[PDB]
Amino acid sequence: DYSNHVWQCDHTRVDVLLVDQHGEILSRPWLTTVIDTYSRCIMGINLGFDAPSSGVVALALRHAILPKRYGSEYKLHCEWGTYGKPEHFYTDNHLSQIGAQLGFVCHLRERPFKTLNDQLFSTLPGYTARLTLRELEQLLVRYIVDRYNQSIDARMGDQTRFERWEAGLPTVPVPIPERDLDICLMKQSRRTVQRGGCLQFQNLMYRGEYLAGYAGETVNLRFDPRDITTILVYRQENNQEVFLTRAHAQGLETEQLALDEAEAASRRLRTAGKTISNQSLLQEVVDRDALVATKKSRK
Amino acid sequence: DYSNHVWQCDHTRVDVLLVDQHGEILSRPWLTTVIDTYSRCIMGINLGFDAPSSGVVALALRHAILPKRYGSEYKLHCEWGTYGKPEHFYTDSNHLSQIGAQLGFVCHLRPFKTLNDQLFSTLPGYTDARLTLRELEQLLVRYIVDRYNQSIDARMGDQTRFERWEAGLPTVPVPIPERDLDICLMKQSRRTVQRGGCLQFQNLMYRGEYLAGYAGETVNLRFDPRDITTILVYRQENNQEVFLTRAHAQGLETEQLALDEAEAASRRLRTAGKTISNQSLLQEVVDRDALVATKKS
Amino acid sequence: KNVIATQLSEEAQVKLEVIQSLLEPCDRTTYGQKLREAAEKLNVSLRTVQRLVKNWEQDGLVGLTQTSRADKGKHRIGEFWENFITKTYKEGNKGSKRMTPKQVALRVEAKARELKDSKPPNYKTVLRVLAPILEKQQKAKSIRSPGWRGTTLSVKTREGKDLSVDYSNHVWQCDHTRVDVLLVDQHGEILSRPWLTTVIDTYSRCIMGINLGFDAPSSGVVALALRHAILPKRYGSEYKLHCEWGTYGKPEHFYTDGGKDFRSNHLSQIGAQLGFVCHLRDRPSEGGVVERPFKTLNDQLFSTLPGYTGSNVQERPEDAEKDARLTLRELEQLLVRYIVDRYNQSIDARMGDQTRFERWEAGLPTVPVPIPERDLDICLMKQSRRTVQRGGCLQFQNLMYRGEYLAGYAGETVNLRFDPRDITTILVYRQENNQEVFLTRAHAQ
Amino acid sequence: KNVIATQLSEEAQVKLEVIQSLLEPCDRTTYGQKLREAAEKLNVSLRTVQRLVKNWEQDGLVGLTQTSRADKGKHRIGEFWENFITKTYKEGNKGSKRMTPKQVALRVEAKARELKDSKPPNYKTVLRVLAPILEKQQKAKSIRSPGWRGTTLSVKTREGKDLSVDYSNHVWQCDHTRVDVLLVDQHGEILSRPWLTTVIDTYSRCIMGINLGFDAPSSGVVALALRHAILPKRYGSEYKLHCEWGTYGKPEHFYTDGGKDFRSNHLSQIGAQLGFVCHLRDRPSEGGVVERPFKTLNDQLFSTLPGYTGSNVQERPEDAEKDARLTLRELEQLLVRYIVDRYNQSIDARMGDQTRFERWEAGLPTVPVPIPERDLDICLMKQSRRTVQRGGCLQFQNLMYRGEYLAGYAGETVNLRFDPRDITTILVYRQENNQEVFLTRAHAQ
DNA sequence: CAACGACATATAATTAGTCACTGTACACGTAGAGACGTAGCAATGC
DNA sequence: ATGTACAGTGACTAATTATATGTCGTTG
DNA sequence: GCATTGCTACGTCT
DNA sequence: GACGACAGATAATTTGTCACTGTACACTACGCCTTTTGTGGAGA
DNA sequence: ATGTACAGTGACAAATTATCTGTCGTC
DNA sequence: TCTCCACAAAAGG
Repeated sequence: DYSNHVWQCDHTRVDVLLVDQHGEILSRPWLTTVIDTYSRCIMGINLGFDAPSSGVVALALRHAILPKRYGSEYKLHCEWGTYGKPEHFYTDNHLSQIGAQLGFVCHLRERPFKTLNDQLFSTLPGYTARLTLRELEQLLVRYIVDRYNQSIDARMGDQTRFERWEAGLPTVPVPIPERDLDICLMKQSRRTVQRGGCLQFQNLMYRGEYLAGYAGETVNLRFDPRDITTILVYRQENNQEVFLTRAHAQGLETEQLALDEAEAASRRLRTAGKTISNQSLLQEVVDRDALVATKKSRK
Repeated sequence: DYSNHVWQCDHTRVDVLLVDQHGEILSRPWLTTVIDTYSRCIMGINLGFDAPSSGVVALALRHAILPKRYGSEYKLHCEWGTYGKPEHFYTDSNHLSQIGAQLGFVCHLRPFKTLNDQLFSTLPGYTDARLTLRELEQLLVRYIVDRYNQSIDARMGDQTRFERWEAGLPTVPVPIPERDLDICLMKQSRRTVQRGGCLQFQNLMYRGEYLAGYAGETVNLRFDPRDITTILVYRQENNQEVFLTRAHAQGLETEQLALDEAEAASRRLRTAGKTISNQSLLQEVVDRDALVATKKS
Repeated sequence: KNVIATQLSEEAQVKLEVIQSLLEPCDRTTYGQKLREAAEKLNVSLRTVQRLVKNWEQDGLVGLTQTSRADKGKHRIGEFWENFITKTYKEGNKGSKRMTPKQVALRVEAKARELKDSKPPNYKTVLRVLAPILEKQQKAKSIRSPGWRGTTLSVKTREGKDLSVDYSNHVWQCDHTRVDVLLVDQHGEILSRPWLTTVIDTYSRCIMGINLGFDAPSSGVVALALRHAILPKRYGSEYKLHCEWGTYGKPEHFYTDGGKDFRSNHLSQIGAQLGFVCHLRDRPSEGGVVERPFKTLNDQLFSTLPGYTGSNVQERPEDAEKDARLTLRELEQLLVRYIVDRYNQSIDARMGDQTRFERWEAGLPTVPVPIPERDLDICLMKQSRRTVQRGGCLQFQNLMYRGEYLAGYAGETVNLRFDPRDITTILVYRQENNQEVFLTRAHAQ
Repeated sequence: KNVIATQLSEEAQVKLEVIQSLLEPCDRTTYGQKLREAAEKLNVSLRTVQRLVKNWEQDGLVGLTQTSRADKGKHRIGEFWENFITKTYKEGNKGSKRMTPKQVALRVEAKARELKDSKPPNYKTVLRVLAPILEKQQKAKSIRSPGWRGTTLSVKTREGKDLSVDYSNHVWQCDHTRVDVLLVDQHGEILSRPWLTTVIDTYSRCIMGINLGFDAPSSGVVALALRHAILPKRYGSEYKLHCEWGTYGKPEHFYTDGGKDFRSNHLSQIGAQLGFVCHLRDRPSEGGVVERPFKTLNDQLFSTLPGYTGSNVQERPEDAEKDARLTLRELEQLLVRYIVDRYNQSIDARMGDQTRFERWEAGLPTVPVPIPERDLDICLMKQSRRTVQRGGCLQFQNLMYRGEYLAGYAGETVNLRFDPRDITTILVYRQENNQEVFLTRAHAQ
C-alpha cells in the first residue's frame, strides 16, 4: 500500500573474493538486503562473512530502520533518506522476538541481487582478490545510494525509487532511538569487567563510563560488527538485561574499526607467534629430563 | 476375567491416632491398599504417615507383587500367599507410567469401611493414642491374612477370598526377583561414600560389601521405609543408575528398624539437644565481647 | 544386577508415551494400525519402531533412551600416545617433582619430533587424557572418615593393641598446640603466641584440664597440665563463671603422641607414681579426641579475638601484629570461661543427649577421692639417681647443700626428686629394702 | 535506558506465540475471536489477555514474563534486625578478628534474650542476610588488572613521577627470589635453597643477567648480577647451549624495590660510576616485569626438578628433603640453558610477534661497546674514606697497609675502594679539584 | 463487542526455619634471616 | 566397623505477602 | 683532651 | 507383523583453536625446642 | 588507560567413528 | 676409676 509496508529480506553469496589488510585470503562475503514493497528501494544492507542466521538479518533490519549517517570517506553526493518501521517484515525462534518487541509481524516464508551483481560486483577485481570488506561495502553503499535509489523505474512511474518511497509516507515516522534496537545487535554473554571499568573484547581494551563500579562483575556485550569502536554494556538480571553504558576501544590506530579488522589483526599476531621456532625448547626439556635422570638420590 | 487381571489402589486416613515408641503424639496414618478386583482380595498394603503420592502407590505395588514373608511377631495363623504381577493397575506425575512400562503392565490414572468397623474401631485411639506404626501394621496384617482374606464374600459365596484368587489364576506366576522392584522404592540422591565403604542414612552408619572402592564418590540410595536395616546402593551415570550392593546398618540394638522409628529416634535426640539451656553460652559471648571492647585502643 | 533409568530425556519421555500404546493387549490388526499411527508420532519408519519395541522388551526403560557411544571416555590419539602421556605424568610427578599437563604436552611434542610424527597430541588432548587422574587424586584427598559411633570406643596404639575406653577416667589424652593469638605484655608489646596443652577424657570428651603458657611443650609443662587435670578446680570472681569445673581425679591410662615430652623418663616416673601407663599412638588421627577441640577453640574463641593469626601463613591477617591487645591472663580467663561455660556444657557429639560434663560425672565408676596437693606435687617431680659424699653436702646442678641423716650413707646411690623451679630444696630418698623410702630432704644452708 | 528480555521460559515462549498470533492487524469482530481463542488456549479469562497485551505494549517482551516481586532480595525480619546483623558482622571482621555468620547468629540470640524477644532471626536467616556482603568481598579480592598494552610503557616511582621506558637498556629491573629447589653439595648432603637475583630489561622483557647462589641478597650479590648483565656472556660446553646469550651493556635507569641492597650507598656508587639513576617502586605490582619471571621459572623449570619445595608450606611435598639431589652448579647449568634457550627465545606476550631477545637487539639505539671487564670490576667496588698517616699506615679492616706513593700524601683523607672477596690489595684515590686519581695498590702485611 | 479501574479471591512467588549430611582442619609453627645505614660507645696516635 | 565434630549447605516445609486473575461496572 | 677507626645495636626493608 | 544383512545418514563423540581469565610473582619454614644417649674434661 | 603473563578453560568448528535408520529378504 | 657436669647429636612434635 503506502511506502512503509512489507519489507523483504533475501540472502546472497557475494561473488567478490576478499582479502584482509595484510593480504591473507578470506571467503566470499554474504549480502542480506531489506527492500521495500511499494517502492523497489533497498531498505538496508548487511555485508559480512557470517552465514545467514538470525543475527545477520537482525543487523540488516536495524540498518533499515535507523537513520543512516555516513562519513565523508564514502564520497556520497546523495544522502540516504531511509528510516522508519514496517508493518510486515516477510523474511527468510528469534526474529519473532524483535517483531513483538518493535511491533511488526515477522514471516518465515524478485530478489534485487542480479542487478547488483551485473552493475557493481562484476566490476570489482575479485569477481568470480584485492578488495577488503570495507572497500566492498563502500562501493556497495555508493551503488545503492547513487545508482540504485536514483534509478527512475519507468514501470513504476516517472519518479525515482527514493522519491517514490518518500511520497508514499502517510506521515514522517518518528525514528526509534537506537537503544531500543540493541536486540538486533550481536551478543557476547559473559565478560569480566576489570579494574577501572575496562573490558577485553576482540584483543582490545574497551573503557566506558559508569563501569568502574562493576569491576569484578560480569556484563553482557552488544556490538555492531561494522563499527566495534563503540560497544554496549548490559548487566544481566534474572530475566532481562538493562543498558549500562557505552564502551570505547583504546589504542586504536584509526578512528574506525570493524570486527573483521580486529579478527585480521589477531590472525596476523597469531601467525607471527606460530612462525617462531621451537626446536631449542624441546632440546632443552629433553636434556633437562636426561640430566635429572642420571643424578642419584641420597641412597 | 481371572486372578491378577486388574488391580485397584485406593487411599484412606486411618482414624487411629498413633504415637512413637517414646510416647510423643504423632499424626494419623495413611493407609494404601491394592485389591485384586476379580477376587476382591487384599493384594498389598502400605501403612505410613506419608500423604498419598506416586511413591506410596509404588511401595504398595511393590508389596503386592512380591511374595510375602512375615516374622513371628505378627502372630499369623494363615500365610499370605498372594503374589504375581497384574495386567492392569488403577490408582489416583509420570512416575507410575514409567513403573508400569518397566514392569510390563498398563497403569491407569483416574473396602475401607469393612476394616474401619471391625478393626479400626476396636483398636485404641480410634477417631487414648497408644498404638505405634509397627503395632498398627501388625494388627492390620494379622486381620487381613486371618480374617479378610479368609472371609467369604457376600456374592457367589462358596470359598474364601484367597481361595477364589488362587482358583482364578490361569497359571502360577513366576516370581519377580526383588531387585527388579527397586524402581518402586524410596530414593535418596547425592549420598557420599566414606572410608571403608560406608555412608550415612537416617543418622545411622551403613557398611556395604564391595563399596570400599567407591569411597569419596557419590551414590544413590533405594530403601523400603518398612525395613531400613538393609538399603540398596546405586551408581548414577547421568542417564541410568546401576545397582552396587546392599548396605547394612550398624550398632542397631534391634534386628528390625523402620523409617518412622529412626525418625522418632532422631526427633528424640533433637529434642534432648534442645532442652540443653544456653544462657551460659550467651552470657559468655556478651562478656567476651565486652572484654575485647575494653582493650580497644 | 539391575539398572534403573533416570532423567528420562523429554524426547525419550514422549518415546515412553508412544511405547505405552503398544503395551495394551491387542490383536495383530489394531496393533499394526497403532504401530503405523505412532510411527508418525516421532516421524520414523516401521522397522525403527519394531527395533524400539524389541529394545524396550530387552532392556526396559533404559532402551527408550539412546545408549552412549562405546568410544565415550576413550581417545583416538593411539594407545602408545595415551600410555606415554600417562607414564610421563606419573614419573614427572614422582617425589617432589611437580609436573603440569602443559609440561606433558611439551614432552609429547619432543617425543613426536624424535619419532618424526607430524601430529603430536595437542595440549588440550593431554589435559583431557589426564583429567581422570587428577579427578581421582582429588577424590582420594577428600576422603571422609566415618568416626566412632555410640558409647563403645577404643584407641589404637603403636604396640598394636586396642586400649578400651569404658570408664570416666580410663584413658586421658594430652597434646600441644600453638595458639593462633598473638599476646601482649603488661605494657602493650607483643610477646609471642602461647602454647596450649590440653587434657581431655577419651570416654566423656570433657576437658580434664588445660595448660596455657609461653613455655614450649616439655615434661614440666605436661606435669602442670596433669596437675590441673587431676586437682579440683577453683576459680575466683575474675572468671565470671556461671557453672563450675567440677572435674578432678587420677587417670588409669595416658594417651599421647611420640613427642619427647611424652616419651621422657620424667613421664615414666609420673605414671609409675600415679598408677597410670603412658601409651603411644600410631597416627595423629588416632588422637582425634584431643586434637579436634583445638579447631573448636579456633572457630569459636580465638577467631573472635583482637590478635589472631589464622590457621597458617596463607590465611594470616596483616593486621595481626598491630591488633594484638590481650595478655596471657585475659586470654586464659576467656579460655577457662569458654571451657567451663560452653565446651564442657556442650553436648557430646556422638551422644546427642548428654553434655560432656554430664557424661563425665555419670560415667565415673566411683566418686574419686581428691588427691592432696603435696602428694601429687611429689609425684610429678623430676628425679634421677645420685650418691652422697663424705659429711653429706650432696651437690646438685652446680649447687651444694646438706641436711640431716645423710653422711651415714656416704657411698650409697639414692634417688633425687626435685622441682625444676625451686632447686634450693630437694628430696633425698633411699632404697632401704626392695622398697624405697623417704630418707630426708636436702635444704639450702 | 534500555531493557532487553532474554532467557524467557517455555511458558513465556507460548505467550510469545499467542502475542504473535494477536499482532496481525484485523477488525474488532474478528480480533475478538482470536482474543478469546488466546484466552482459551491459555485457559484464562479474556481480561487476563487484555492485561497481557497491555503490559506487552507498555513494557515489551519484559512485560511478557511476570516481573519478580518487590520482596525479592528483601528480608521480612525487619530493618532493625537487618542492620544489627550487618553491623555485628562488619564489626567482628574488623581487624585481625574473624566472626563467622554462626557467631553473628549467636550474638543475635544473646541480644534477643536481652531484648526479651522470642522471635530472633534464625542462623539460616543470618547467612542469607550476610551472603551479599561475602560475595561482594570475594569479588573485590578477585579483580583482574588489564595491564599495559602495546609498545608504549611507563613505570611509576615512589617519588610519584612516571618514568618512561623507550628503548633497550633504558630501564633495568632487578629482584631477588628464594629458589624453590633444594640443593646438595659433594657426595650428597642438603645445604639450602639458593637465592636468585634476576636483572631484566623493561623495554624487551629479556633477561639481562642472573646470579644464583646461597649468599643472601646484598649489594655484593646485586653487583655480581650487574656484572653478569653488563659483561658479554661466555659459557663453556658444559652448558649445552644451542643459542647464544648475547645480551650486554649498561642501563641508564635501575628500577628496583626498597630492599636494603638496592638503597645502599654501594648501589648509589654503581649508579654514579656506570651511569644509572636508581628508582623505587611504590607497590610490588609496579615491578611485575621482574616478579612474573619468577612464576614462569617456578612453573616451567623449577617444578620438574628432583628436590623441589613449592612456594608455600601448604604446597610443599613431603619428599623434598629426601628427593633433594641437585647441586648449585647443575642448577645453574639448567637455569642458564632455560634462560638462553627457552625464556629469551620466547615471545614477548605484550607484542606477540617478536622474541624478548630479538626485541632487545632491535630496540638498541646504538650498538654498545663492552667494558674490558677491569673498569667494570673497579666500578662495582665497595668504597669508603680513610686517613693515611705516618707516610702511609692504612689500617682498614684491622689490616696493615703501606703504599709506594703514600709517603708524602699522609695528611689528607684518601678515598678507598676495594673488593671484599680479596682484602690483600686495595685501591687509593685522591680528591683534588673535584677529581680523583689512582695512587698505588696499598698491599697488606 | 472491545478497552480501563476496582475488587476480593486465589495462587504462588518469596522468605524464615528445620534438620540431616558433609567437608575439612585438628594435627609444633612465620615473626625470623640477612643486610645496611645511623646513632652511641670504646682503642688510639698525635 | 568405627578419628572428631562443628560451620555451612541442600532440600523441604511453613508462614508471609505480593501480585494474578475471574467478575462488575463504566467507557466508546 | 681531638680526630680517626673499629665495634654493637636498633630501625627497617625485603 | 517378527527378525537379520546391507548400505548411506545422522549425529555423538574426540580433537584441535584461540580468545579470555585466574592467579601467583611479589624473602620465607626447615627451624625451635626438648629429651635421651654418648663422650669427654674436672675432681673424689 | 594501562602490572605480568602463562597454564587452564569455554565455546566452537573439524574430523571421525559408530550406532542409527531405511530397504530387501525370509520368514 | 667412679661420680657431677657440661657439651653435641639424633629424633620426635
